[PDB]
Amino acid sequence: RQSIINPDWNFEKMGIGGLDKEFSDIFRRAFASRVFPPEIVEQMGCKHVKGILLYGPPGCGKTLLARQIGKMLNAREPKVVNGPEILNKYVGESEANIRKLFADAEEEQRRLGANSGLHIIIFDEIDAICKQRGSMAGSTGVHDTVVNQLLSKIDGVEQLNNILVIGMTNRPDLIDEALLRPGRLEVKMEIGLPDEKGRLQILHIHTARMRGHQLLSADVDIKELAVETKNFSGAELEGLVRAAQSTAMNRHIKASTKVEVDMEKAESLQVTRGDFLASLENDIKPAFGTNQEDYASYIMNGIIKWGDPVTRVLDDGELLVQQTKNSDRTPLVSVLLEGPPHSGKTALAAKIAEESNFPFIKICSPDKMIGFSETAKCQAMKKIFDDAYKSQLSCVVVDDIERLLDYVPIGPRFSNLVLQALLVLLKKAPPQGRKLLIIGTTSRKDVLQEMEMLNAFSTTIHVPNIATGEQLLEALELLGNFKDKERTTIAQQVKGKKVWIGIKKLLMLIEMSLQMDPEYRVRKFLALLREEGASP
Amino acid sequence: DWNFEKMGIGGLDKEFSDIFRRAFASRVFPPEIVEQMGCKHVKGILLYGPPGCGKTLLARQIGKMLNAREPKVVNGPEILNKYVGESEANIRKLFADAEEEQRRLGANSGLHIIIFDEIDAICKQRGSMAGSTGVHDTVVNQLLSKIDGVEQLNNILVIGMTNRPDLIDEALLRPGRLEVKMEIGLPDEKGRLQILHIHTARMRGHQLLSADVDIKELAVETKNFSGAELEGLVRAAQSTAMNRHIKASTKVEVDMEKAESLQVTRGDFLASLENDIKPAFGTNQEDYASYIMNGIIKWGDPVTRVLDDGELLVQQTKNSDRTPLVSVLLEGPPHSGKTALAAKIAEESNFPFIKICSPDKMIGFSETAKCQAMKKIFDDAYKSQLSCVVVDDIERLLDYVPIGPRFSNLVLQALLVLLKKAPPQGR
Ligand SMILES: Nc1ncnc2c1ncn2[C@@H]1O[C@H](COP(=O)(O)OP(=O)(O)OP(=O)(O)O)[C@@H](O)[C@H]1O
Ligand SMILES: Nc1ncnc2c1ncn2[C@@H]1O[C@H](COP(=O)(O)OP(=O)(O)OP(=O)(O)O)[C@@H](O)[C@H]1O
Ligand SMILES: Nc1ncnc2c1ncn2[C@@H]1O[C@H](COP(=O)(O)OP(=O)(O)O)[C@@H](O)[C@H]1O
Ligand SMILES: Nc1ncnc2c1ncn2[C@@H]1O[C@H](COP(=O)(O)OP(=O)(O)O)[C@@H](O)[C@H]1O
Repeated sequence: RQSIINPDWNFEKMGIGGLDKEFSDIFRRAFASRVFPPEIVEQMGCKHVKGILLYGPPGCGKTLLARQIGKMLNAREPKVVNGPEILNKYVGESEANIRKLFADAEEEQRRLGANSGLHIIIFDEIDAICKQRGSMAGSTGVHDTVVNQLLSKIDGVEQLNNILVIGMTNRPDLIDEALLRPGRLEVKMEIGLPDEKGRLQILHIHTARMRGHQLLSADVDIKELAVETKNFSGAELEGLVRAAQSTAMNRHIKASTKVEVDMEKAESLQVTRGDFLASLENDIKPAFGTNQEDYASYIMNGIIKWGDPVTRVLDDGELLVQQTKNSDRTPLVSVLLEGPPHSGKTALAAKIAEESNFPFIKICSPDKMIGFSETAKCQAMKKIFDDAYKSQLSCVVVDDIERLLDYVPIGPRFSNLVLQALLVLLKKAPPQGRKLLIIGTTSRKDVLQEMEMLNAFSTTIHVPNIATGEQLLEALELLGNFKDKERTTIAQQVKGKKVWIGIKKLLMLIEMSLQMDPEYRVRKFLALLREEGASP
Repeated sequence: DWNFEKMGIGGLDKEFSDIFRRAFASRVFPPEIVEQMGCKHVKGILLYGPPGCGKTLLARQIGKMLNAREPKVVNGPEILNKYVGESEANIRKLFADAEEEQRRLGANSGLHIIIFDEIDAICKQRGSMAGSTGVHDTVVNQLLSKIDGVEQLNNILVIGMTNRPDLIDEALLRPGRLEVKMEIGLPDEKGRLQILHIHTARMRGHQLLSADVDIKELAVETKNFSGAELEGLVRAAQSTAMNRHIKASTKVEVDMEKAESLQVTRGDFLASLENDIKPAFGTNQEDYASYIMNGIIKWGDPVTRVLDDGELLVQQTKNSDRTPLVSVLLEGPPHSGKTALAAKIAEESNFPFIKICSPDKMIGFSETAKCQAMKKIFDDAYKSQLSCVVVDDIERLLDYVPIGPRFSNLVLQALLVLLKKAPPQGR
């Protein structure tokens, strides 16, 4: 008759946010049978469920759940096994340990029967103990014995209906098949990364005890914090809050002359939104996706509009991203950029990518696998593409294809594994209701034409060079160098002919020119420009 | 009674300030504001950086600074046994006292410290290393569960140190377990002055040092010189000086008469610099002697032109932004002298760090070895404000016997991608 739930409980009291569906689901397939009047359940001819598995990315609050589910229940305090703590040197004692503590339920069932209080067991990181049978061909084989002991103990000739087991892990692909099946560990559950609304919920939950004592300036607002915080885990948000508190407090302390803390400014303690922002940009750094630093490294000297082609390219990219965002017949898209060397394809790609405002971005550049072998490169590609599938919309910019695969003209000689890997990957649609964009760059179109790759890409874009005196003058004006008189003579000796050069080249030459004396700089520069004389 | 000058670690002010701010702040501010707050205290610190910056000294002194029980030390993989289920027992024994103190007092417990020298030795990425016995993965799991398990702790602080900050498993470096991670790098001129001041304090106290020696010259003349190496130098020169007085070849003898007055002069320091100490991230005079054999003679105009062009490029790299990387190629017919000249240019660039990579020290190697050596040299070069690296006879480094032709591609790819890699922003 006694209720299995504590008379005083609340879903807001436990303090978990953003996992409402998950909490609702388990209860539905778990506690639904233990609260209803027993009579129908006895007429029901049913056995309560035994076993639940929680698997997902690290530090995602997986454990918090176990703690507050143990606390919620109106039953005995559960038993916990902090990983592989049930190993003994003597022969036959691991099995005795694992069998012990599994028999209080047996005793109470054989005593009362059908009226015993629920028992609860916890097996943190089950993966240490339970592993593939026939694997781990090391010595003493104790693990293969213990797994069989467990299997039998939880389900066998003997029946038990008052025990609930819970296990958390980080590698759900290593557990024994049998264990994870009906009757044994059942209703497999997966904890995923949060959305922005979940981030807001977590931030509000963690920022409730400070607003309740007039400790926070009205300047700070949470919507921004939820916006900038991208690819963040609850632990990361808590750490950010802690760092903000620490830096705010530090202002009142004095060091290098022993420890001093004023008790006057103390009473006027306040935290600043700007302080939060500074801490966010300085110390905390997520480990899932890309960060502003990557873009700041790729697009070094920014972007300048020396002509209409750049605007045209940007417009085309905007149209592509909009289509992929809103289109539904075509869950996949791909665009190939082309241009002669030293045109700046990398920077334009990076910029269009950044402008998408997508959740999951990533940049796979050749200079992150120096000296590797073909297999390592393939596995890296596999992992990078694998991560994207677990989101809703994303864009990956593969750069320098003609390097990922090597096309030394001699021969020719080009690895073959990488090529096929890519040619396949670029036609594998993701799981249902998800969207991806694959932006590639190159500098040798004809070779790609020969390799029958040019028909896999959906479309193409062309990036030209600077090929007009007016454009060169505009670029020089924008940069702000060799101006005034200098500019006066340069325009004099250039407009009466045509030019052909890439922006990078121009930058290095301008630099070199300035490094000479101020009595002959223009001469130097103009002289150099002639040396680089060519045309299509 | 503690002060920052007493410790004697000079030149790491910013790092110490940040560590104090991030790890000893909530324990100093009055516990009333902490009660009204929910600032759960941090429980992880990691240190990494090239050898010779004394990561250990830091730890030793910071441990001393505390006033709540001496620390517990683990020396490398000390906690290991052959009986099953024993290393984990040793691991668990570490936290018993803290657990008991927390249970008995709760919020009125003192601080417990744990130090893990060469953490990498035992802690490593899971799922990769061949744990034939399996102790490594088991220990990793045990630590991960104990540090942050269902039960919560608030009075422990772990400091780890390692020169290889990649083999550490990612699961341990999330904000929950280990938050503050710091790099310790080479020192600057001011740091060198600070260190030299410290190491040579008692000596000044007892008038054992001649005024003939100056400290500013010592600081300037020594560049990219690891601090430890500064201490080493001081000690070596001192030893030389004090030996001068002893006169004994076969039968040991001490000339007390000459020992009445003892002082150290510049000459000892100069000799020690020339002969005794040899920096690693510094520059060495041997290579220049081994490459420019018969010197340089001006037999015609072209040489001056070439030298002038070289220094122009040097200037550009030293005094420009927007172009942190510049590369120049020299070529000519064979047996012409297109090797030494590059070394002369490098010696004239006056950069703190210079290095020459040749096929001479790789003969008989295989491809992977050649790629690894190149990567290592450039990785080491990446750690300084300025640098100058020479590659001699790219041809042989790739192998190109004309028949076929026949050459290795892996090396070519490597060198190619390499030449277009930005230095760590700022150098
Ligand atoms: N409008 C612009 N478009 C492109 N790049 C620009 C522009 N304005 C300035 N830049 C600078 O020019 C350079 C663009 O070329 P980048 O350095 O990315 O090499 P790349 O030519 O793409 O490389 P690769 O040789 O691998 O093809 C970057 O420094 C970028 O900051
Ligand atoms: N003015 C000079 N220019 C060049 N070399 C000089 C000059 N004066 C003397 N030498 C000597 O000439 C030799 C240069 O030989 P070096 O190894 O450069 O020839 P190389 O054929 O370019 O080399 P490698 O076969 O490695 O390419 C050295 O002994 C150097 O000291
Ligand atoms: N929904 C959530 N509500 C509150 N805190 C959360 C939530 N999700 C994650 N966290 C934070 O994550 C941390 C718990 O991580 P945990 O799940 O124990 O890591 P692991 O799964 O590796 O054991 C806590 O500090 C907590 O503040
Ligand atoms: N800032 C410093 N000031 C003075 N001496 C220093 C400083 N940093 C390091 N040292 C010296 O360098 C050496 C470092 O030794 P150790 O700590 O064992 O090195 P590591 O931990 O890097 O192997 C010691 O002689 C130490 O006194």
